[PDB]
Amino acid sequence: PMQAIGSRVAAYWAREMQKIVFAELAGVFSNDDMKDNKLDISGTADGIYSAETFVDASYKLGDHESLLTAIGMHSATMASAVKQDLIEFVKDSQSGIRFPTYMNKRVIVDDSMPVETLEDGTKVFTSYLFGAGALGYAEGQPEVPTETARNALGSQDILINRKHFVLHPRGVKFTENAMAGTTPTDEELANGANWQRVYDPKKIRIVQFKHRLQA
Amino acid sequence: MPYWNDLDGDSQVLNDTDDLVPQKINAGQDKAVLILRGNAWSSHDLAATLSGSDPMQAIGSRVAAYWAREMQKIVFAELAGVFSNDDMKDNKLDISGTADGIYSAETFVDASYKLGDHESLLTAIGMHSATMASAVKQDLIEFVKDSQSGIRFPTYMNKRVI
Amino acid sequence: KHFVLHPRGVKFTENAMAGTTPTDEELANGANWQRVYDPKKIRIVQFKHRLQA
Amino acid sequence: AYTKISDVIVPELFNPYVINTTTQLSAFFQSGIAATDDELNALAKKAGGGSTLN
Repeated sequence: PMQAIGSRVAAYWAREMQKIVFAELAGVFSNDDMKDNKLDISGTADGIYSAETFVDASYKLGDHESLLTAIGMHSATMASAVKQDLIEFVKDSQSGIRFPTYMNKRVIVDDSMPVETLEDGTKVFTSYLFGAGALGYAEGQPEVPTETARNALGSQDILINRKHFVLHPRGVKFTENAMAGTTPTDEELANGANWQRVYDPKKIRIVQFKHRLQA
Repeated sequence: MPYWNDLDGDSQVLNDTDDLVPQKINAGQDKAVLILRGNAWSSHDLAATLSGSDPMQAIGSRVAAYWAREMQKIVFAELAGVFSNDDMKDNKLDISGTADGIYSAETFVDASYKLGDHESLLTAIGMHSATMASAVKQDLIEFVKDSQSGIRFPTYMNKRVI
Repeated sequence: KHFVLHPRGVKFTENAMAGTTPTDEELANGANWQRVYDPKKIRIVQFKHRLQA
Repeated sequence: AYTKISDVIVPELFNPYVINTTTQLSAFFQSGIAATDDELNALAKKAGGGSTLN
Protein backbone atom coordinates (compact mmCIF):
# COMPACT_ATOMS: atom_id res chain seq x y z
CA PRO A 1 0.00 0.00 0.00
CA MET A 2 2.62 2.53 1.02
CA GLN A 3 4.18 2.36 -2.43
CA ALA A 4 0.92 3.11 -4.21
CA ILE A 5 -0.25 5.92 -1.97
CA GLY A 6 3.19 7.47 -2.10
CA SER A 7 2.94 7.31 -5.87
CA ARG A 8 -0.36 9.14 -5.91
CA VAL A 9 0.44 11.79 -3.28
CA ALA A 10 1.70 14.35 -5.78
CA ALA A 11 -1.42 15.35 -7.70
CA TYR A 12 -3.42 15.39 -4.47
CA TRP A 13 -2.47 18.91 -3.40
CA ALA A 14 -3.90 20.43 -6.57
CA ARG A 15 -7.55 20.01 -5.69
CA GLU A 16 -6.76 21.34 -2.22
CA MET A 17 -5.27 24.53 -3.61
CA GLN A 18 -8.33 24.92 -5.83
CA LYS A 19 -10.60 24.39 -2.84
CA ILE A 20 -8.81 27.27 -1.12
CA VAL A 21 -9.13 29.53 -4.14
CA PHE A 22 -12.87 29.20 -4.62
CA ALA A 23 -13.28 29.69 -0.90
CA GLU A 24 -11.34 32.93 -0.89
CA LEU A 25 -13.02 34.47 -3.92
CA ALA A 26 -16.36 33.59 -2.37
CA GLY A 27 -15.18 35.58 0.61
CA VAL A 28 -13.98 38.58 -1.39
CA PHE A 29 -17.27 39.18 -3.07
CA SER A 30 -19.29 38.08 -0.07
CA ASN A 31 -22.00 40.41 1.10
CA ASP A 32 -19.90 43.57 0.91
CA ASP A 33 -21.60 46.51 -0.73
CA MET A 34 -18.15 47.97 -1.40
CA LYS A 35 -17.87 45.52 -4.29
CA ASP A 36 -21.29 46.02 -5.87
CA ASN A 37 -19.83 47.60 -9.00
CA LYS A 38 -18.04 44.40 -10.00
CA LEU A 39 -20.98 41.99 -9.65
CA ASP A 40 -24.26 41.31 -11.42
CA ILE A 41 -27.33 39.27 -10.46
CA SER A 42 -29.85 37.75 -12.85
CA GLY A 43 -31.93 36.02 -10.15
CA THR A 44 -35.74 36.35 -9.72
CA ALA A 45 -36.48 33.87 -12.58
CA ASP A 46 -36.09 36.03 -15.70
CA GLY A 47 -32.94 35.97 -17.85
CA ILE A 48 -31.19 32.98 -19.31
CA TYR A 49 -27.49 33.75 -19.62
CA SER A 50 -27.37 34.41 -23.34
CA ALA A 51 -25.53 36.60 -25.68
CA GLU A 52 -26.44 39.85 -23.93
CA THR A 53 -26.06 39.57 -20.19
CA PHE A 54 -22.63 38.28 -21.10
CA VAL A 55 -22.02 41.60 -22.81
CA ASP A 56 -23.16 43.49 -19.73
CA ALA A 57 -20.73 41.54 -17.57
CA SER A 58 -18.05 42.28 -20.15
CA TYR A 59 -18.57 46.03 -20.02
CA LYS A 60 -19.16 46.19 -16.29
CA LEU A 61 -15.75 47.85 -16.36
CA GLY A 62 -16.79 50.96 -18.20
CA ASP A 63 -13.77 52.45 -19.92
CA HIS A 64 -10.99 49.96 -19.39
CA GLU A 65 -11.91 46.75 -21.16
CA SER A 66 -10.06 43.88 -22.81
CA LEU A 67 -8.35 43.35 -19.53
CA LEU A 68 -10.68 40.37 -19.45
CA THR A 69 -9.53 37.23 -21.25
CA ALA A 70 -10.79 33.87 -19.98
CA ILE A 71 -14.20 32.82 -18.69
CA GLY A 72 -15.08 30.37 -15.96
CA MET A 73 -17.79 27.90 -16.77
CA HIS A 74 -19.76 24.86 -15.73
CA SER A 75 -20.80 21.96 -17.93
CA ALA A 76 -24.55 22.47 -18.14
CA THR A 77 -23.96 26.14 -18.81
CA MET A 78 -21.79 25.44 -21.83
CA ALA A 79 -24.45 22.97 -22.89
CA SER A 80 -27.25 25.54 -22.92
CA ALA A 81 -24.87 27.84 -24.75
CA VAL A 82 -24.49 25.22 -27.46
CA LYS A 83 -28.18 24.56 -27.82
CA GLN A 84 -28.71 28.25 -28.42
CA ASP A 85 -25.68 28.29 -30.69
CA LEU A 86 -27.48 26.35 -33.41
CA ILE A 87 -27.74 28.49 -36.52
CA GLU A 88 -30.79 28.46 -38.76
CA PHE A 89 -28.83 28.85 -41.94
CA VAL A 90 -26.84 26.26 -42.09
CA LYS A 91 -27.74 23.75 -40.79
CA ASP A 92 -28.80 20.45 -39.36
CA SER A 93 -26.43 19.33 -38.59
CA GLN A 94 -22.78 20.26 -38.90
CA SER A 95 -21.69 22.41 -35.98
CA GLY A 96 -21.14 21.60 -33.33
CA ILE A 97 -20.36 20.87 -29.69
CA ARG A 98 -17.21 22.27 -28.09
CA PHE A 99 -16.47 25.91 -28.95
CA PRO A 100 -13.43 27.63 -27.67
CA THR A 101 -13.29 30.58 -27.96
CA TYR A 102 -16.58 32.23 -27.06
CA MET A 103 -16.08 35.80 -28.17
CA ASN A 104 -12.36 36.48 -28.50
CA LYS A 105 -12.02 35.00 -25.02
CA ARG A 106 -10.61 31.78 -23.62
CA VAL A 107 -12.96 29.28 -22.02
CA ILE A 108 -12.17 26.73 -19.32
CA VAL A 109 -14.60 23.93 -18.59
CA ASP A 110 -14.84 22.35 -15.16
CA ASP A 111 -17.41 20.30 -13.31
CA SER A 112 -16.77 21.75 -9.84
CA MET A 113 -18.11 25.28 -9.38
CA PRO A 114 -20.18 26.82 -6.61
CA VAL A 115 -23.78 25.77 -7.13
CA GLU A 116 -26.47 26.71 -4.64
CA THR A 117 -29.96 25.32 -4.28
CA LEU A 118 -33.25 26.95 -3.44
CA GLU A 119 -36.61 25.30 -3.00
CA ASP A 120 -38.76 24.53 -6.04
CA GLY A 121 -35.78 22.70 -7.55
CA THR A 122 -34.25 25.87 -8.99
CA LYS A 123 -30.52 25.63 -9.55
CA VAL A 124 -28.24 28.68 -9.54
CA PHE A 125 -24.79 28.98 -11.09
CA THR A 126 -21.81 31.29 -10.55
CA SER A 127 -19.19 31.18 -13.34
CA TYR A 128 -16.51 33.69 -12.41
CA LEU A 129 -15.33 35.89 -15.27
CA PHE A 130 -11.74 36.85 -14.55
CA GLY A 131 -9.50 37.11 -17.60
CA ALA A 132 -7.05 38.49 -15.09
CA GLY A 133 -3.66 36.92 -15.32
CA ALA A 134 -3.75 37.27 -12.38
CA LEU A 135 -4.05 37.28 -8.64
CA GLY A 136 -0.86 36.21 -6.86
CA TYR A 137 0.74 33.72 -4.51
CA ALA A 138 4.19 32.60 -3.41
CA GLU A 139 5.51 29.17 -2.52
CA GLY A 140 7.31 29.62 0.79
CA GLN A 141 9.09 26.83 2.65
CA PRO A 142 8.90 25.04 5.98
CA GLU A 143 11.60 23.05 7.58
CA VAL A 144 11.16 19.30 7.61
CA PRO A 145 9.12 19.24 4.37
CA THR A 146 8.88 15.45 4.38
CA GLU A 147 9.51 12.82 7.02
CA THR A 148 8.81 9.20 7.85
CA ALA A 149 8.54 7.50 11.22
CA ARG A 150 7.24 4.26 12.66
CA ASN A 151 5.90 2.70 15.82
CA ALA A 152 8.45 0.05 16.66
CA LEU A 153 6.51 -2.30 18.91
CA GLY A 154 3.25 -2.04 16.99
CA SER A 155 3.53 -2.36 13.24
CA GLN A 156 2.91 0.94 11.47
CA ASP A 157 4.58 3.47 9.23
CA ILE A 158 3.54 6.97 8.30
CA LEU A 159 4.03 9.89 5.94
CA ILE A 160 3.65 13.65 6.40
CA ASN A 161 3.82 16.75 4.23
CA ARG A 162 3.10 20.10 5.95
CA LYS A 163 3.69 22.83 3.34
CA HIS A 164 3.36 26.62 3.57
CA PHE A 165 2.08 29.03 0.95
CA VAL A 166 0.87 32.63 0.75
CA LEU A 167 -1.97 33.76 -1.51
CA HIS A 168 -4.23 36.79 -1.96
CA PRO A 169 -5.51 39.33 -4.50
CA ARG A 170 -4.25 42.85 -4.54
CA GLY A 171 -6.80 43.81 -4.46
CA VAL A 172 -8.74 44.26 -1.29
CA LYS A 173 -6.89 44.89 1.96
CA PHE A 174 -7.12 42.13 4.53
CA THR A 175 -8.49 42.95 7.97
CA GLU A 176 -8.26 41.50 11.45
CA ASN A 177 -11.60 40.68 13.06
CA ALA A 178 -13.71 37.79 14.27
CA MET A 179 -10.83 35.33 14.06
CA ALA A 180 -9.21 32.99 16.52
CA GLY A 181 -5.68 31.95 15.70
CA THR A 182 -3.10 32.77 14.98
CA THR A 183 -2.04 32.54 12.28
CA PRO A 184 -3.42 31.09 9.73
CA THR A 185 -7.05 31.82 9.54
CA ASP A 186 -9.05 28.72 8.46
CA GLU A 187 -11.19 27.59 5.59
CA GLU A 188 -14.54 28.72 6.97
CA LEU A 189 -13.00 31.65 8.78
CA ALA A 190 -11.06 32.65 5.67
CA ASN A 191 -14.47 32.83 4.06
CA GLY A 192 -16.36 34.35 6.92
CA ALA A 193 -16.59 38.12 6.50
CA ASN A 194 -14.81 41.43 6.82
CA TRP A 195 -12.57 42.24 3.92
CA GLN A 196 -12.23 45.91 2.97
CA ARG A 197 -11.04 47.04 -0.44
CA VAL A 198 -9.10 50.13 -1.31
CA TYR A 199 -8.32 51.28 -4.81
CA ASP A 200 -11.23 51.32 -5.87
CA PRO A 201 -12.62 51.79 -9.21
CA LYS A 202 -10.96 49.33 -11.50
CA LYS A 203 -7.90 47.13 -11.94
CA ILE A 204 -8.97 44.39 -9.60
CA ARG A 205 -9.62 42.57 -11.98
CA ILE A 206 -12.50 40.08 -11.66
CA VAL A 207 -16.28 39.98 -11.99
CA GLN A 208 -18.89 37.37 -11.17
CA PHE A 209 -22.52 37.10 -12.16
CA LYS A 210 -25.15 34.61 -11.01
CA HIS A 211 -27.70 33.29 -13.47
CA ARG A 212 -30.38 30.65 -13.89
CA LEU A 213 -29.86 28.06 -16.58
CA GLN A 214 -31.99 28.03 -19.71
CA ALA A 215 -35.35 26.40 -19.39
CA MET B 1 -10.76 -8.60 -9.61
CA PRO B 2 -9.72 -6.02 -7.00
CA TYR B 3 -8.76 -2.36 -7.03
CA TRP B 4 -7.37 0.39 -4.79
CA ASN B 5 -9.35 3.61 -4.58
CA ASP B 6 -7.31 6.80 -4.46
CA LEU B 7 -6.73 8.95 -1.41
CA ASP B 8 -8.55 12.15 -0.50
CA GLY B 9 -8.99 14.45 2.45
CA ASP B 10 -8.28 17.79 4.07
CA SER B 11 -4.81 19.15 4.66
CA GLN B 12 -4.96 20.56 8.15
CA VAL B 13 -4.42 23.54 10.36
CA LEU B 14 -0.76 23.09 11.10
CA ASN B 15 -0.63 24.16 14.66
CA ASP B 16 0.95 23.73 18.05
CA THR B 17 -0.67 22.52 21.28
CA ASP B 18 -1.83 19.53 19.27
CA ASP B 19 -0.54 16.89 16.90
CA LEU B 20 -1.55 15.50 13.52
CA VAL B 21 -3.36 12.35 12.56
CA PRO B 22 -2.34 10.03 9.73
CA GLN B 23 -5.05 8.52 7.49
CA LYS B 24 -5.84 5.37 5.52
CA ILE B 25 -6.58 3.63 2.20
CA ASN B 26 -9.41 1.33 1.08
CA ALA B 27 -9.94 -1.48 -1.42
CA GLY B 28 -12.72 -2.74 -3.66
CA GLN B 29 -14.18 -5.65 -5.56
CA ASP B 30 -15.29 -6.50 -9.09
CA LYS B 31 -16.97 -9.54 -10.66
CA ALA B 32 -17.93 -10.98 -14.05
CA VAL B 33 -19.93 -13.89 -15.49
CA LEU B 34 -19.31 -16.87 -17.74
CA ILE B 35 -22.15 -18.01 -20.01
CA LEU B 36 -22.49 -20.77 -22.57
CA ARG B 37 -24.96 -21.78 -25.28
CA GLY B 38 -25.59 -24.04 -28.26
CA ASN B 39 -28.23 -25.72 -30.38
CA ALA B 40 -28.69 -28.31 -33.11
CA TRP B 41 -30.72 -29.35 -36.13
CA SER B 42 -31.35 -32.30 -38.41
CA SER B 43 -33.35 -33.71 -41.31
CA HIS B 44 -34.86 -36.82 -42.83
CA ASP B 45 -33.31 -38.77 -45.66
CA LEU B 46 -36.00 -40.12 -47.94
CA ALA B 47 -37.02 -36.52 -48.39
CA ALA B 48 -33.49 -35.59 -49.42
CA THR B 49 -33.31 -38.15 -52.18
CA LEU B 50 -36.84 -37.46 -53.35
CA SER B 51 -36.54 -33.66 -53.43
CA GLY B 52 -33.76 -33.26 -55.99
CA SER B 53 -31.14 -31.62 -53.76
CA ASP B 54 -29.60 -31.93 -50.32
CA PRO B 55 -31.02 -30.04 -47.34
CA MET B 56 -28.09 -30.76 -45.06
CA GLN B 57 -25.72 -29.15 -47.54
CA ALA B 58 -27.68 -25.91 -47.69
CA ILE B 59 -28.30 -25.53 -43.98
CA GLY B 60 -24.68 -26.33 -43.28
CA SER B 61 -23.77 -23.60 -45.73
CA ARG B 62 -25.89 -21.04 -43.95
CA VAL B 63 -24.99 -21.97 -40.37
CA ALA B 64 -22.12 -19.51 -40.11
CA ALA B 65 -23.82 -16.12 -40.16
CA TYR B 66 -26.55 -17.43 -37.87
CA TRP B 67 -24.69 -16.88 -34.60
CA ALA B 68 -24.33 -13.16 -35.25
CA ARG B 69 -27.93 -12.21 -34.58
CA GLU B 70 -27.83 -14.40 -31.48
CA MET B 71 -24.85 -12.53 -30.07
CA GLN B 72 -26.65 -9.26 -30.80
CA LYS B 73 -29.76 -10.55 -29.06
CA ILE B 74 -27.63 -11.20 -25.98
CA VAL B 75 -26.06 -7.75 -26.10
CA PHE B 76 -29.28 -5.75 -26.20
CA ALA B 77 -30.62 -7.95 -23.44
CA GLU B 78 -27.68 -7.27 -21.17
CA LEU B 79 -27.57 -3.52 -21.68
CA ALA B 80 -31.29 -3.44 -21.00
CA GLY B 81 -30.43 -5.13 -17.73
CA VAL B 82 -27.59 -2.78 -16.82
CA PHE B 83 -29.67 0.32 -17.02
CA SER B 84 -32.79 -1.39 -15.74
CA ASN B 85 -34.60 0.27 -12.89
CA ASP B 86 -31.49 0.98 -10.83
CA ASP B 87 -31.29 4.46 -9.39
CA MET B 88 -27.53 3.99 -9.09
CA LYS B 89 -27.33 4.68 -12.83
CA ASP B 90 -29.59 7.73 -13.02
CA ASN B 91 -26.73 10.04 -13.94
CA LYS B 92 -26.11 8.27 -17.24
CA LEU B 93 -29.70 8.24 -18.53
CA ASP B 94 -32.25 10.76 -19.77
CA ILE B 95 -36.00 10.54 -20.37
CA SER B 96 -38.03 12.71 -22.74
CA GLY B 97 -41.35 10.93 -22.13
CA THR B 98 -44.65 12.64 -21.15
CA ALA B 99 -45.36 13.80 -24.77
CA ASP B 100 -43.19 16.91 -25.11
CA GLY B 101 -39.81 16.88 -26.87
CA ILE B 102 -39.00 15.56 -30.29
CA TYR B 103 -35.40 14.37 -30.35
CA SER B 104 -33.87 17.29 -32.17
CA ALA B 105 -30.68 19.17 -32.18
CA GLU B 106 -30.76 20.00 -28.47
CA THR B 107 -31.72 17.01 -26.39
CA PHE B 108 -28.97 15.33 -28.36
CA VAL B 109 -26.60 17.93 -26.95
CA ASP B 110 -27.82 17.24 -23.43
CA ALA B 111 -27.16 13.54 -23.87
CA SER B 112 -23.75 14.44 -25.23
CA TYR B 113 -22.77 16.49 -22.20
CA LYS B 114 -24.40 14.20 -19.67
CA LEU B 115 -20.78 13.42 -18.84
CA GLY B 116 -19.88 16.81 -17.48
CA ASP B 117 -16.14 17.31 -17.77
CA HIS B 118 -14.88 14.32 -19.69
CA GLU B 119 -16.37 14.41 -23.16
CA SER B 120 -15.37 13.25 -26.62
CA LEU B 121 -15.14 9.80 -25.18
CA LEU B 122 -18.34 9.38 -27.15
CA THR B 123 -18.00 8.52 -30.83
CA ALA B 124 -20.81 6.54 -32.47
CA ILE B 125 -24.57 6.75 -32.07
CA GLY B 126 -27.15 4.00 -32.14
CA MET B 127 -30.21 4.66 -34.22
CA HIS B 128 -33.43 3.35 -35.68
CA SER B 129 -34.77 3.96 -39.17
CA ALA B 130 -37.74 6.19 -38.46
CA THR B 131 -35.58 8.23 -36.12
CA MET B 132 -33.03 8.97 -38.81
CA ALA B 133 -35.96 9.79 -41.06
CA SER B 134 -37.37 12.46 -38.77
CA ALA B 135 -33.84 13.77 -38.42
CA VAL B 136 -33.67 14.19 -42.18
CA LYS B 137 -37.00 15.92 -42.48
CA GLN B 138 -35.83 18.47 -39.95
CA ASP B 139 -32.48 18.63 -41.70
CA LEU B 140 -33.94 20.47 -44.68
CA ILE B 141 -32.35 23.89 -44.95
CA GLU B 142 -34.30 26.95 -46.01
CA PHE B 143 -31.44 28.46 -47.94
CA VAL B 144 -30.68 26.30 -50.26
CA LYS B 145 -32.85 24.54 -51.28
CA ASP B 146 -35.51 22.38 -52.80
CA SER B 147 -34.14 20.11 -53.46
CA GLN B 148 -30.52 19.01 -53.37
CA SER B 149 -29.66 17.49 -50.02
CA GLY B 150 -30.34 14.92 -49.04
CA ILE B 151 -31.10 11.58 -47.42
CA ARG B 152 -28.32 9.60 -45.71
CA PHE B 153 -26.00 11.69 -43.55
CA PRO B 154 -23.10 10.16 -41.78
CA THR B 155 -21.73 11.79 -39.71
CA TYR B 156 -24.22 13.58 -37.47
CA MET B 157 -22.04 15.93 -35.48
CA ASN B 158 -18.46 14.69 -35.61
CA LYS B 159 -19.84 11.29 -34.61
CA ARG B 160 -20.32 7.99 -36.38
CA VAL B 161 -23.83 6.74 -37.03
CA ILE B 162 -25.00 3.14 -37.39
CA LYS C 1 -19.96 -22.71 -28.11
CA HIS C 2 -18.84 -20.80 -24.99
CA PHE C 3 -18.18 -17.10 -24.63
CA VAL C 4 -17.76 -14.55 -21.84
CA LEU C 5 -19.05 -10.99 -22.04
CA HIS C 6 -19.68 -8.04 -19.72
CA PRO C 7 -18.99 -4.32 -19.20
CA ARG C 8 -16.51 -3.14 -16.67
CA GLY C 9 -18.37 -1.46 -15.58
CA VAL C 10 -20.88 -2.55 -13.01
CA LYS C 11 -20.06 -5.45 -10.71
CA PHE C 12 -22.14 -8.56 -11.20
CA THR C 13 -24.09 -9.93 -8.25
CA GLU C 14 -25.56 -13.25 -7.21
CA ASN C 15 -29.27 -13.18 -6.43
CA ALA C 16 -32.61 -14.47 -7.65
CA MET C 17 -31.02 -16.97 -10.02
CA ALA C 18 -31.30 -20.69 -10.48
CA GLY C 19 -28.40 -22.36 -12.21
CA THR C 20 -25.62 -22.69 -12.34
CA THR C 21 -23.94 -21.39 -14.34
CA PRO C 22 -24.90 -19.64 -16.88
CA THR C 23 -27.69 -17.36 -16.01
CA ASP C 24 -30.29 -17.18 -18.83
CA GLU C 25 -31.67 -14.66 -21.24
CA GLU C 26 -34.57 -13.44 -19.11
CA LEU C 27 -32.66 -14.01 -15.90
CA ALA C 28 -29.61 -12.23 -17.32
CA ASN C 29 -31.98 -9.33 -17.78
CA GLY C 30 -33.92 -9.68 -14.58
CA ALA C 31 -32.52 -7.37 -11.92
CA ASN C 32 -29.79 -6.80 -9.38
CA TRP C 33 -26.61 -5.41 -10.84
CA GLN C 34 -24.60 -3.05 -8.66
CA ARG C 35 -22.04 -0.63 -10.06
CA VAL C 36 -18.88 0.60 -8.45
CA TYR C 37 -16.66 3.29 -9.85
CA ASP C 38 -18.82 5.49 -10.14
CA PRO C 39 -18.78 8.78 -11.71
CA LYS C 40 -17.59 8.37 -15.23
CA LYS C 41 -15.66 6.08 -17.57
CA ILE C 42 -18.40 3.56 -18.09
CA ARG C 43 -18.92 4.65 -20.90
CA ILE C 44 -22.48 4.57 -22.27
CA VAL C 45 -25.69 6.60 -22.11
CA GLN C 46 -29.23 5.97 -23.29
CA PHE C 47 -32.16 8.31 -23.68
CA LYS C 48 -35.76 7.53 -24.57
CA HIS C 49 -37.71 9.86 -26.82
CA ARG C 50 -40.92 10.13 -28.79
CA LEU C 51 -40.64 10.49 -32.54
CA GLN C 52 -41.50 13.75 -34.27
CA ALA C 53 -45.20 14.26 -34.82
CA ALA D 1 -23.35 -42.76 -14.12
CA TYR D 2 -21.53 -39.56 -15.01
CA THR D 3 -18.40 -37.65 -14.35
CA LYS D 4 -20.93 -35.24 -12.88
CA ILE D 5 -19.76 -31.59 -12.51
CA SER D 6 -20.45 -32.10 -8.84
CA ASP D 7 -17.07 -33.86 -8.91
CA VAL D 8 -13.85 -32.66 -10.47
CA ILE D 9 -12.93 -29.59 -8.45
CA VAL D 10 -12.78 -26.22 -10.20
CA PRO D 11 -10.03 -23.77 -9.23
CA GLU D 12 -10.31 -19.99 -9.08
CA LEU D 13 -8.08 -17.23 -10.38
CA PHE D 14 -6.53 -13.86 -9.56
CA ASN D 15 -4.28 -11.23 -11.10
CA PRO D 16 -2.29 -8.40 -9.53
CA TYR D 17 -3.65 -5.07 -8.37
CA VAL D 18 -4.31 -2.05 -10.58
CA ILE D 19 -4.51 1.52 -9.32
CA ASN D 20 -7.85 3.24 -9.74
CA THR D 21 -7.95 6.98 -10.33
CA THR D 22 -10.69 9.14 -8.89
CA THR D 23 -11.64 11.71 -11.49
CA GLN D 24 -12.86 15.15 -10.99
CA LEU D 25 -10.42 17.07 -13.11
CA SER D 26 -8.91 19.87 -11.07
CA ALA D 27 -7.62 22.71 -13.15
CA PHE D 28 -9.27 26.10 -12.98
CA PHE D 29 -5.75 26.98 -14.13
CA GLN D 30 -4.18 28.99 -15.37
CA SER D 31 -5.66 32.14 -13.94
CA GLY D 32 -5.52 34.14 -10.86
CA ILE D 33 -4.01 32.68 -8.97
CA ALA D 34 -0.60 32.93 -10.62
CA ALA D 35 2.38 35.25 -10.94
CA THR D 36 4.39 35.21 -7.73
CA ASP D 37 5.95 38.57 -6.91
CA ASP D 38 9.18 39.23 -5.09
CA GLU D 39 7.24 40.75 -2.22
CA LEU D 40 5.18 37.77 -1.21
CA ASN D 41 8.57 36.11 -1.44
CA ALA D 42 9.64 38.54 1.27
CA LEU D 43 6.89 36.83 3.19
CA ALA D 44 8.03 33.45 1.97
CA LYS D 45 11.65 32.89 2.88
CA LYS D 46 12.91 33.16 6.43
CA ALA D 47 14.06 35.16 8.26
CA GLY D 48 11.68 37.79 9.51
CA GLY D 49 8.78 35.41 9.65
CA GLY D 50 5.06 36.00 9.92
CA SER D 51 2.55 37.14 10.46
CA THR D 52 1.93 38.88 7.25
CA LEU D 53 3.35 42.16 5.99
CA ASN D 54 1.76 45.37 4.78
